[PDB]
Amino acid sequence: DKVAVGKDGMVATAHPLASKIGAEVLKKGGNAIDAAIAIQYALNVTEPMMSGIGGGGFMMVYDGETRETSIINSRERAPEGAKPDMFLDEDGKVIPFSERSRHGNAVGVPGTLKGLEAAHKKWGTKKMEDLISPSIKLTEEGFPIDSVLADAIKDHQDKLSKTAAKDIFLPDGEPLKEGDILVQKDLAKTFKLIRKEGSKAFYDGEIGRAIADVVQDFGGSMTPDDLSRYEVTTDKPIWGEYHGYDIASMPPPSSGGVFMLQVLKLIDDFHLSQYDPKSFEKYHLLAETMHLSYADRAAYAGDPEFVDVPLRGLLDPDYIKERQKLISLDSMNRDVKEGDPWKYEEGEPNYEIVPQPE
Amino acid sequence: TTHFTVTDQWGNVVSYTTTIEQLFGTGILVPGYGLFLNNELTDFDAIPGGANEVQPNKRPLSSMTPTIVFKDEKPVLTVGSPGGTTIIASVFQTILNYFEYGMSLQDAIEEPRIYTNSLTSYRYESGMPEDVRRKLNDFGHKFGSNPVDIGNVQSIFIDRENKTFMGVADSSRNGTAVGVNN
Ligand SMILES: [Ca+2]
Repeated sequence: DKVAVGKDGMVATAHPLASKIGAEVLKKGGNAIDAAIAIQYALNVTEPMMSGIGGGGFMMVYDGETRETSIINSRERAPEGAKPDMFLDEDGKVIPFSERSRHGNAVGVPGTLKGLEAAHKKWGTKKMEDLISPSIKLTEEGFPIDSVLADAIKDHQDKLSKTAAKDIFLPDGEPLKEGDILVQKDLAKTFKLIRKEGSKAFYDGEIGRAIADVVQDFGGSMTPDDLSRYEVTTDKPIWGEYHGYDIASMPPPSSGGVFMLQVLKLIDDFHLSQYDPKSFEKYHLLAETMHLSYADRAAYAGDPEFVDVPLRGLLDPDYIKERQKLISLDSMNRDVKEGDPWKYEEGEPNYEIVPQPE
Repeated sequence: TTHFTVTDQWGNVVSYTTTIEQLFGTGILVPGYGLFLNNELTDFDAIPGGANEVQPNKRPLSSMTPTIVFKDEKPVLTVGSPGGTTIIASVFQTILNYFEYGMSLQDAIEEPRIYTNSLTSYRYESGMPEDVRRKLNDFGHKFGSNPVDIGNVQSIFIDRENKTFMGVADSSRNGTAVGVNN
């Protein structure tokens, strides 16, 4: 169902089979981290277009024993051979999105699997073989695909037709339909290897060499050395306050936490519950606010290992009032440049502000 | 991208957003190994020089927003969503609807969302009234005339008054919430 209640645990995921797998882990006395690991594996099989061991993520965990909130950050990294201008052609023109998004230069070193291992080292109570095994079975023996996956195959058939996906997802040249069984024998083999050997098979082993080789085949520069260099990181949340509640969200290298917080701070003083949820006034004020926050994001957000993000200035109450001068029901604001949050910081940016085509 | 969340009997709370960038990422499947490879690096700016330029070993800017809301030091609500740059919009609108409008968690999630990152880029969900949309356009906005689904919020509410959890999955995919009673 879409809504559930429970006394002793709760799972909510985008695929019924993954939700059942994670609930079973909890029913058998695993903890929420054990369940989350099992769910990631399950979604990699059943919702393969959306996530898995070929990507990365941000796993926020509140630890009920220590009372600390931390984030396992498995975001991908550019390989060493990546270059600032790799998405431009030799005349400086931006390579079209459809093209550059299919090319090997787009592939970051994957983190998800190392993320699951870091979460298991810190919090796990069930062995990793138990947590991966239900997904080995879904991969090896198959499952009936849902509508979202059937639609995705159809909509991405051209992309898939160019790669080793095609024999699995487009058999005999036709997308699998809703309810057809999807069998993923190679993915099963990979999960068995990880079950046997751990992530070394991926980051310093046979899977890794095949990743590097296919990245290079598709024009990218990733090497096995790129793979063996990778490790996840652990981040503290960015915190804010709203409506009497404390909100923990994702810091840089996401824009999400800070800009979600900034939107809430910008709109809070307009007391939007005075307007119907489907009113002109709510939608206008939201649109005006988003234009401001997205403009600050374009200017000031990037990986904080490299660039200085003005987190304090972006959320300073004075800076919020500066931006709010531009948010009104009286008129449409067309002055949508970034503001100057560095007025409310000790330092300055260590980069330029560079317009990007839409 | 996908967002999921878990709570257990010991007070641990997980809110996890995870991705390969586009649907199927690059589309490249690792030969012999069955896994799709991300296109994450296109989240970097294509024209270098800025905060989010490409560099070796750098992480491309994300918009993923796994969140936990707390009251008096304890978790009360998890929120997160897929959608790239729209994630900020999904998460903030869910939080506004639940806390400022006082909606149920499910109504807060299902309320039509809007997104706009510039004067020339707008999205809205079905249920935004048509007249209101057109009036906003008259005023200077640039909503199209077709709706699109925005995001996919899974959330758990931690009901400390009743010692229970409430999970919700968004209608925009076939997600489910499953409780556990030991
Ligand atoms: Ca919706």
